Amino acid sequence: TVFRQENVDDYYDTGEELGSGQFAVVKKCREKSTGLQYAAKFIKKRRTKSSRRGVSREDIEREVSILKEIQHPNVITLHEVYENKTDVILILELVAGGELFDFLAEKSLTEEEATEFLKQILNGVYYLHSLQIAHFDLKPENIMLLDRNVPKPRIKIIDFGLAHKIDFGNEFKNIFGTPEFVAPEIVNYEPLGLEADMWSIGVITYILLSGASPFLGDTKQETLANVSAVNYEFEDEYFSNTSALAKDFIRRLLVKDPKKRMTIQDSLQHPWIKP
Ligand SMILES: O=c1c(O)c(-c2ccc(O)cc2O)oc2cc(O)cc(O)c12
Repeated sequence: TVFRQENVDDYYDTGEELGSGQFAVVKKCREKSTGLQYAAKFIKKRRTKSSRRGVSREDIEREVSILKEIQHPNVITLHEVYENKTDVILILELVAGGELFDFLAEKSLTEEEATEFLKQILNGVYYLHSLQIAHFDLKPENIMLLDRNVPKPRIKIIDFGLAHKIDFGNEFKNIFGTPEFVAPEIVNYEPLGLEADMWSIGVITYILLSGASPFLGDTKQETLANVSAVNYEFEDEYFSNTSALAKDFIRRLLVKDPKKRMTIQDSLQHPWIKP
């Protein structure tokens, strides 16, 4: 599939930088014809077949195809796609309140503040999983707030660079995100399904409540070793005044066997979550 090959600067003015990754930069922009504002992601294309600098077109097309499916308040939307010889440029929905990650660093949350975020994340993931879409890169850096200066911030899930459709209950591709948040099946190179995101959600919830990362070791390999061995515990110093029901929620997500792990529908019916 090809995209719009006009010069993006003919239609948009860029401004402040919003995000920056391995082969991509995200820039605030304004569409000339409407005055409406967006976030433009410039993804570097592969220049040769066997290269490792830039993103394969197969991966770019998978990501664009998944993004075009999305219309939900808790998930980022895609407006347009441009390309040239060097880049594919995604015109994405603008979210101006920064990462949940940096929001958390400004402060630990109460359980209520924790669940106001979590409920939105869960609703977003419920939408995604209903479309059989596995995100595979859920973490606080990939959760963006619309406005961080409100009591109950609204969030959107971003970064579908590792996302895959799961038409057969499981996928077996080259998939590997951030060690602190990846499920054991990812660490062990097993077939992956929607269950992996649920594990990530348990890690996120642990972090929201405690301000601590449950599997983090002194190095990437140690973290992965801890993940596979399910080497985590609720430290009394962090959780002594956290409800046992919140611990139950997390404990039912941080399960090694994906088949025994809570599904997104289960997580929504959990007493800690359910009204
Ligand atoms: O950092 C962003 C981002 O990675 C992404 C992003 C979204 C989808 C995707 O598939 C890949 C991305 O990097 O979107 C953003 C949108 C914004 O309004 C602001 C942002 O900082 C980002």
